[PDB]
This record gives sequence, C-alpha cells and structure tokens, in this order.
Amino acid sequence: AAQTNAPWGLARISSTSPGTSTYYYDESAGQGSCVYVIDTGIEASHPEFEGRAQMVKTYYYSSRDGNGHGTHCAGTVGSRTYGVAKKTQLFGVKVLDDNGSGQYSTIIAGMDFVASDKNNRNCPKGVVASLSLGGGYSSSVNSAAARLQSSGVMVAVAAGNNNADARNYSPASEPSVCTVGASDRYDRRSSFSNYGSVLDIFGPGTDILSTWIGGSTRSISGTSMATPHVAGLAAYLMTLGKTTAASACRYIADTANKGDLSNIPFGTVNLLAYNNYQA
Amino acid sequence: KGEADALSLD
Ligand SMILES: [Ca+2]
Repeated sequence: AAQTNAPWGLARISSTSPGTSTYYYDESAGQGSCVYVIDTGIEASHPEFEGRAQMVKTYYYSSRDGNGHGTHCAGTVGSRTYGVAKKTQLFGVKVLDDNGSGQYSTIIAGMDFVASDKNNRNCPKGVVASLSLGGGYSSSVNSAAARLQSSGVMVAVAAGNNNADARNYSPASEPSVCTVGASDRYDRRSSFSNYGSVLDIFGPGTDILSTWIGGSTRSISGTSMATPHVAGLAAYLMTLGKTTAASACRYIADTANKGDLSNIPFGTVNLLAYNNYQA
Repeated sequence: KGEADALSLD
C-alpha cells in the first residue's frame, strides 16, 4: 500500500534513500498487535485514531492528555495519517502530568502495570511499549524496563535529547530494551540526540508531524519522536510474523539501512530503522 | 520525566 505526500519520517523508514515522499507498507499495518504508550496520555477521541485508541490507566486526577506529548507519540505509532502501524491497537498509560513531568516511582509503576495488564488484552500478534521519556541514571528505572521487556513486551525507549552519551540516562541506558536515537530529514544525527554504545538504532526525530490535543496536529522534534517510529515498526513487523517481541530490536537493527547517517560519533551504531517493504 | 516536553525547543 502506499501513502503519498506522507510525513517525511514515514517515507524515510520505507526507503533506502532520503528525499522521498511516499510511505510504502503492507496492508496488514500492525493489525492484531498492541502498543502501550506510556506518556502524558492519549486524546482517544481524536478522529485520527479511528477508535483504535483508549486510556487504560492514569496516575493522576484525570486520564486526559492535557499536554499533547503523549497524543503526538501515539499518533506516530498508529494514527491513520501520521502513523507507522495504521491498524494497531493503542493503549494509553498516563505516567506523566500535564507539564510532561513524572516521578521515577510513578514511571516504574506504569511499566509494571503494562507487564501485567497485557495479560487481560487480546493482542494475538504481540505487545509493544513505547517510552518517550527519561531522566538521569537510575538502576531502579532501568530494572523496571528490563522486567517489562523480559515479561514479553517489545520495549522501545528514547535515547534522550542532551547531545551526550546515553549511558548516563534511564531507561535509555538499560541494555536489554531498544534505545532509539534521532535523525533529521537529511540523514544527519539530530543535533540534540544522545549517542553512545548503548544505542540500538536511529529513527526520524526532527520536525515530525503528528496528532495533537484539541483534535489538531503539529510538528515537534526529539528522540521522543523517533521512539514511536520504532515501536510502530516493531508492531508492524510482528504482525507480519517476521520477528517476536524478544528479538524485534535485533531484527530491526539487522535489517536497517547501514551507514547512511552522518555526524555519528565513533562507537555509535550507524543504523536507521527500515521496513524493507517490497511490493 | 527528567527529559523533555516543555514546548520552546533546542
Ligand atoms: Ca539495547
């Protein structure tokens, strides 16, 4: 299937070269898979979700996304126009307040919730968790991420926007999950993107158009943008039966576009998420 | 948190 004039990020992950504008993907589109977006929540009523999105858990007074960050990421995962896996089921877990803030204990609680909750859902093709958040290193946060991944959920996390080594950040520094770096439309590492040996892969993260609250849309940047591209791609590949939750990150790295990125520090992988679609 | 979402970028 093909989406013409698609956001540059979608086009990029379905091409071996930059500069294209069509997003090629298999019609299955992640149907049968589920993706938990652990963020500020999701405006589930947004037309772009077609009813495929719903809040399942909040750690605050409301389950409503009063920020927009979570709705933006969820849209990149599976909104009809801005998403990678256009048919996947989205579940929102509000672990961040409407200012985009959250305490480590709440974030950890959110991760354990998903590990257990996935057992109450019907996701025959597999479960993914997208975590576009992070802070300073913490062995407890890293550990919570490792548990979620271990329970059978494909965990994708943002590398961070400090233009530094992601070793000092969590859950970015947990080796067992999928740490996502950010790239721009000209195949350059995003200027704010963290790097380092712990990164597993890069995804489009600069000037990403997606859904926003109030039923709108807007373009923003960050490794938080990149992470849902990979979470969505994983759900897409799992639905296709190409990989499983335990090996998705590795499969994505093996089949990525190699050496296409510039301004990648020595010691950091030069790999860009790619769906390898062939019609 | 400890990351982002603030809305005037860098
Ligand atoms: Ca890893």
